[PDB]
Amino acid sequence: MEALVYTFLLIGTLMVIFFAVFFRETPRI
Amino acid sequence: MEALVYTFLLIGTLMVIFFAVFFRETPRI
Amino acid sequence: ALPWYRVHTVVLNDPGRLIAVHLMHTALVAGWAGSMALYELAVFDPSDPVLNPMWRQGMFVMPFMTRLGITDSWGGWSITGESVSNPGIWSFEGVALSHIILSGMCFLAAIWHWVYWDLELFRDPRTGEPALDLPKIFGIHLFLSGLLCFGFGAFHVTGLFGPGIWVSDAYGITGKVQPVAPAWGADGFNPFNPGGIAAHHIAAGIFGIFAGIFHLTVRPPQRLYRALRMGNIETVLSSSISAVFFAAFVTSGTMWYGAAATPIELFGPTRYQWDSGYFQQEIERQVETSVSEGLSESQAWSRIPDKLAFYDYIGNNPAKGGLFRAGPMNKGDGIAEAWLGHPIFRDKEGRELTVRRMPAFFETFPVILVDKDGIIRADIPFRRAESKYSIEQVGVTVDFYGGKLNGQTFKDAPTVKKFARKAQLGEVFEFDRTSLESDGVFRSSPRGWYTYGHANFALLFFFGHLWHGGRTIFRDVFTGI
Amino acid sequence: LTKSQINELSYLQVKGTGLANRCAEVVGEDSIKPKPGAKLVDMCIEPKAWAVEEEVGKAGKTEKKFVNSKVMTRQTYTLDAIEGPITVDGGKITFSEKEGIDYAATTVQLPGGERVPFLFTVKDLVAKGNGDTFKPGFQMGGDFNTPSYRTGLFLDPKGRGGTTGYDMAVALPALQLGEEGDAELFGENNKVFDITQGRIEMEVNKVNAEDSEIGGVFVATQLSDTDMGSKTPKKVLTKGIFYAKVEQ
Amino acid sequence: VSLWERFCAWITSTENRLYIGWFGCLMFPTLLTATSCFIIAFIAAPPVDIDGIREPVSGSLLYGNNIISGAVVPSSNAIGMHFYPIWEAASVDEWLYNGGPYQLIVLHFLLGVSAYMGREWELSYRLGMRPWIFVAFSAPVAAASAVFLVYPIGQGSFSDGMPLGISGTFNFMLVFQAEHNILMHPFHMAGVAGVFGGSLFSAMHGSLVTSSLIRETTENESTNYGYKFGQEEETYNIVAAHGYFGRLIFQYASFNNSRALHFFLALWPVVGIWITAMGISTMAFNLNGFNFNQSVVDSQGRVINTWADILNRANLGIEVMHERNAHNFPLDL
Amino acid sequence: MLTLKILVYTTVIFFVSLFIFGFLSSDPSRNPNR
Amino acid sequence: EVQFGAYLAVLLGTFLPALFLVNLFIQTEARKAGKAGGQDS
Amino acid sequence: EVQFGAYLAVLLGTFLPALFLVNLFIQTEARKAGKAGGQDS
Amino acid sequence: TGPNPNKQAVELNRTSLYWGLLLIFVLAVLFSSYFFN
Amino acid sequence: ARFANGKPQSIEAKYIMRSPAEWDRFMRFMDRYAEANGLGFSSXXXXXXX
Amino acid sequence: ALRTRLGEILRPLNAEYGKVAPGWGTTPIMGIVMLAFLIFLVIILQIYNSSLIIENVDVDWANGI
Ligand code: CLA
Ligand SMILES: CCCCCCCCCCCCCCCC(=O)OC[C@H](COP(=O)(O)OC[C@@H](O)CO)OC(=O)CCCCCCCCCCCCCCC
Ligand SMILES: CC1=C(/C=C/C(C)=C/C=C/C(C)=C/C=C/C=C(C)/C=C/C=C(C)/C=C/C2=C(C)CCCC2(C)C)C(C)(C)CCC1
Ligand SMILES: [Fe+2]
Repeated sequence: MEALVYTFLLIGTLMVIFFAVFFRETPRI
Repeated sequence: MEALVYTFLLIGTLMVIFFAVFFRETPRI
Repeated sequence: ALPWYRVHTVVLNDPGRLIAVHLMHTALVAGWAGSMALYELAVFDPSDPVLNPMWRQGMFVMPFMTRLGITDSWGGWSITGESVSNPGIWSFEGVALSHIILSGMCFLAAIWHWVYWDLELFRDPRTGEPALDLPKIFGIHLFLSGLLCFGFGAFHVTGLFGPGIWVSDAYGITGKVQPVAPAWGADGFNPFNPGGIAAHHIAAGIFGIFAGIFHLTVRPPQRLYRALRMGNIETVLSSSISAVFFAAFVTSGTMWYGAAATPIELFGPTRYQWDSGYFQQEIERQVETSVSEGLSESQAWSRIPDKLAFYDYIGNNPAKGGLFRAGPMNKGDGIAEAWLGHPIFRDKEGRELTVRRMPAFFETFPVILVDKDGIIRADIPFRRAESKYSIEQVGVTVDFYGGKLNGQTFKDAPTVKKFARKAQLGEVFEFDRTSLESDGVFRSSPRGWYTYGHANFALLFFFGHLWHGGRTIFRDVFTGI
Repeated sequence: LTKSQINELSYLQVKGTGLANRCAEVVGEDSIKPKPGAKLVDMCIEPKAWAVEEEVGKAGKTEKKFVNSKVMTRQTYTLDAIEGPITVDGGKITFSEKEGIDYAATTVQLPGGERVPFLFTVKDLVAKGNGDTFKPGFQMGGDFNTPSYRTGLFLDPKGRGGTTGYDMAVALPALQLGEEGDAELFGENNKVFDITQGRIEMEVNKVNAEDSEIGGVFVATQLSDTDMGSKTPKKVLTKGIFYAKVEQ
Repeated sequence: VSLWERFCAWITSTENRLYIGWFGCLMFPTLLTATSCFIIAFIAAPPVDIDGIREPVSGSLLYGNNIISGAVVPSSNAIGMHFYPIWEAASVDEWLYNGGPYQLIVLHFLLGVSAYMGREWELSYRLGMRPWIFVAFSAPVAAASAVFLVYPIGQGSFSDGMPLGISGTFNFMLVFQAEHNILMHPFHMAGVAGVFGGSLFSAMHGSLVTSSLIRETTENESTNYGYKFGQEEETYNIVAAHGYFGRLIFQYASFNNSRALHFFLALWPVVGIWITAMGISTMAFNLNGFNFNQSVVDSQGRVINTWADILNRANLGIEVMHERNAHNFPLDL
Repeated sequence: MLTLKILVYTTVIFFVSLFIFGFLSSDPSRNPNR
Repeated sequence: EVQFGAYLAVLLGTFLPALFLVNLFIQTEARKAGKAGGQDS
Repeated sequence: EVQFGAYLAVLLGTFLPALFLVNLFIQTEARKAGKAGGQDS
Repeated sequence: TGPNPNKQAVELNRTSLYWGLLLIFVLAVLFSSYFFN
Repeated sequence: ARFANGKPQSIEAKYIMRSPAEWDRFMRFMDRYAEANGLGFSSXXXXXXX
Repeated sequence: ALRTRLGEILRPLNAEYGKVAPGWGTTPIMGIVMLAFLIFLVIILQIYNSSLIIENVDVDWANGI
């Protein structure tokens, strides 16, 4: 049953990575 | 072990009640 | 404006709100103490204080209560085995409830001090701005703490007007709370001499009282005032952190190595009891004297108390558990039932083979039998192909003395191997592996847990002191070069 | 106070006072020398102290010791109005209890919160005195049996009993419908009723001859209650005083 | 200026966050001790014998109960109506074995609610308003007294009072039905009518008032934000609400004097609850509801069952089972 | 347990006398209008 | 005895909505403070 | 097999700090929006 | 009593939010198995 | 318990100590109210005169 | 601001602030005391370490009871 927890944690980390690339603060000069 | 959960829930409800009496929005006219 | 790690700096120049925040912290600490005591009382089992002591059940707060004199409980039982009739308010439950009430009152006081922050007391008449005379506040608080230390030493330890402290035997068989007379000599600095505690507290009291009077009267010199920045509260913070991690290191060391303030019966045996064969040597000496006075070997071994034999077991070694093996020791082996008796290994020529006990480092150790001169005589072969020392080739027998198996002997091959493997690690005991679903793995003492937590906290607080002292010294530049 | 003093008091003066449990004292040590065929018309057995056999460690060693315990039931324990025929087989006084209020439900609480109910009874007693005349220094002794604390008509919280009630745990129907159904539960579904044994030792003290009354001190050890065979019973030790009047 | 005067003044002050008053001197300590004992007992009270047959019943959280099954078990049947304070027991353990905390909590709670009524009146007097809110609060107080004190008095034992818990409350209600036939009592009918009517009138009054609310807000802002505390004009249109109500049912049938409307709102549930508390009080002395058992008989004489006979059947089923071990004789007197 | 009875008997008479003498201290005069 | 999945259900259902509501209140107050000029930006 | 208390530890230690950080960010953005005049108050 | 002159605000960038979320999730990933044991 | 009892004083100590609380109250009340004999207001619940 | 009764009592304790003695004050006594404390600490440490053996002081478990 802990396989579900491990999978959830890994997918959540991947989603966080996804949001940090395509939804980042645009740096302006 | 669920006695701990029940006690925590009851004490948390009591604390919420405490904060709603002495930390309320003061109604002004 | 303020980054998340800098959020608590608003209370830097609001003497009033500081008090409120320190009071909130005090309330949290007291509430934790009370709630932890209540939980431990809920899960405690005061049935057998011989083979199921407090340290065996994972109690962390109970030893500190029992050290200072709290033994009775409202349930009618006593930690020293006896029964108590009508204990007073100062039982385990009374202490827990008192702490919870203190937490609540501190919470209310914190609220009041946060709301009424602008008190004229925290103002400087000369300038009109909030300010604290730190060299004078220090004198006041140090004088108070010296008075408290002297009172505790003279009245609550010497038993003049107090219960006393926990005092035990050299082997932790008969220990109880009693007043301790101070030792005003070189032996007062013996860490294992309980009179040293009373002597220290009385002398350090009479010393800190005079220090506090001095600080109340005498003003600082200008050179020190400018050098130490004795007008900035953060230098107080850094120095206090320094003292705190110094104290944490000292306490962790004294618990790991043992002292009069960390008795065996409360926190369990130390690591170094097992290395030097402390209890094993004591057991051998007692058996030798019982044989010398004239008695059968079986009855000589049957006079050894079960507590003494239980100390000589590797499951009670604090340096044996793991970091993530949670729970009490009973979760590791089960609740100890009874002593199985001391086995004696003999071979065909009637020698006395002894099983080499495993050291604390190893987790798997081979079963090896050696004679009185340390020469291999038998073992359990890993590869039984050309083994010349197997337990079957060299006939070896066991004869249990003084226990559940007292007077019994075994000549069979598999049973001798079973008992050799059992006796490879300390004495042999009977455990209940079903009450808590005990798995097959050891666990650590409250001694080890306290030492680990406090050593790590001290190591972190050294860094905290470094950072804060550096921030005090570089205050003007701490915004940009 | 003695029976001659309690008989002066009216019922209104006694109610509530709590002396209904107390046993009348006897004064004026003397010898009765009972006539054969006489019997004890009244007999009050009052326990003054209760203890339960328990295991406790003194200095690292555990041994069977009787630990004290406070009684939870208020003022019920005392027995009274026990009657029995005194006989002389070989010049020895034998009480032989026959009838009277001799059982008394009692609950006592051990240190640690343990509650031990037991039936304090003197049934089928057979005393064997150390002579004849009930005279200062006499001893009786004897053995007795203790009936079941709960009779057949008692029902468990789930509705199971011996003479009446469900034979199984109706709350759990999945335990049925399986070849070997409720078995682990057979130990609790089956209600057994067994009689125990108790040993009492009575020593006589000051004996009045004019009023034909005897008083003294007893020591009794009775087997505790077993919850219809669900739990192993405990051992209860009791000591106190007594009083009895012999009619000739 | 004396000390007594100064005190009396602080006590009757109307500028304290919570009004103390002279009734507060009875309400505060009593309610506080009642709630402290209740909280402790709900967590760690040992089992108590309630039927006085040496069969203790557990009601504490630490004894394998949950919030619903847990309760404060009433005192033992052996005590009956006798006063059982702490100091009359020989030990605190024995006091807990016979259910003393129930008596303590219930007596303190009753004194506290009476003092609460008094304090409501006292503040009404201090603020210069019309003094009849505590008359309205009398109905719950009367109900609580009937269920906690009057019924044990009539039955003759504190073991017959309502246990302080959920499942205990349900058990009390079921046993009351079995032994007394509460449903067929006209006062319980009046109480059900009062409670249903109170809910009906509350819902309808709220709907009528909120529906006719003067437009003083946008759509992206809570309608409640249109009203400002301390207004001088009505935020709702009585005319529109009365028009809707009259068109809904009938023209004659309708309230206009909003004062009469609010008086009726106060009157209905209060009189309902008073009548119900009187039902409980009357039935505490064994004046049960209607017994229409075997009332219908055919020509021959055989009995024809009605819906009341099935109620009697259910009552028999409950009755022969409640307190299974307590009874020794055929009648329940 | 006689001490506990003594302490409670005090608390009770304490608060009851507080009540009785608080309502005897010209309470009807205490009122918005004068 | 009891189900060991309830723990997660009870604790998550207590904490997550509570933190959601606390979040709503905190952001409302922060926006209100930002609207009015003062020491808070 | 595994400890049934970890579930609570892992899940609470994942969710509570995450919601705390999300709260901080949301209130920062709300204050920023409140400071600048516009449709948001 | 009064308006405290020491009350400041609190800020957190979105990059700080991403760093914090990543740290929390990675710590959970690292320690989950050890907690489960 | 059920021993009837004048009030519920069982020990002279209990009566002699339920005494000082009431007498303490009488004294604090007398502190304000002393040397009062007349001043009849003759009005509906006035008691205006102190 | 909000003079409280307590505040009135505790005012003299916080009255003087920033007062200081000029010219090294009593620093040499602080040096003496710090050095003697260092000597005491090394004495204690070496006794506990069994690196300093003194008559009548055996660093071992003893029978207080
Ligand atoms: C009336 C006050 C009071 C009393 C009597 C107690 C009593 C007790 N507390 Mg306690 N506590 C209190 C207030 C009090 N507490 C408050 C206010 C808090 C909140 C901060 C706590 C938080 C607390 C915790 C968290 C714990 C206790 C525990 C205990 C028990 C063991 C005490 C012990 O071992 O201390 C040991 C004390 C020390 C080791 C302090 C050492 C002092 C240091 C070394 C001072 C060094 C610096 C000093 C300034 C040097 C200069 C002076 C010198 C020159 C003379 C005992 C029943 C323990 C327990 O068993 O829980 C039930 C426990 O774990 N308490
Ligand atoms: C009772 C307990 C209740 C729960 C409380 C506990 C929750 C508290 C948790 C807060 C900690 C948050 C720290 C994040 C907040 C955060 O990081 O903010 C980043 C922050 C940005 O600093 P600035 O001053 O630029 O930011 C100011 C504002 O933007 C934010 O205040 O920098 C720091 O805080 C310095 C620390 C850098 C630390 C870098 C961490 C990244 C480590 C690597 C991550 C793993 C990579 C794995 C690769 C293998
Ligand atoms: C108000 C009031 C009251 C009440 C009170 C109360 C009820 C209290 C409680 C309290 C409490 C109940 C508290 C608690 C606390 C707790 C705590 C404070 C905890 C903490 C913890 C921590 C912090 C930990 C951490 C950690 C982790 C998690 C992991 C590992 C590591 C560590 C250990 C670090 C009274 C009535 C008295 C009076 C009046 C008023
Ligand atoms: Fe209205």
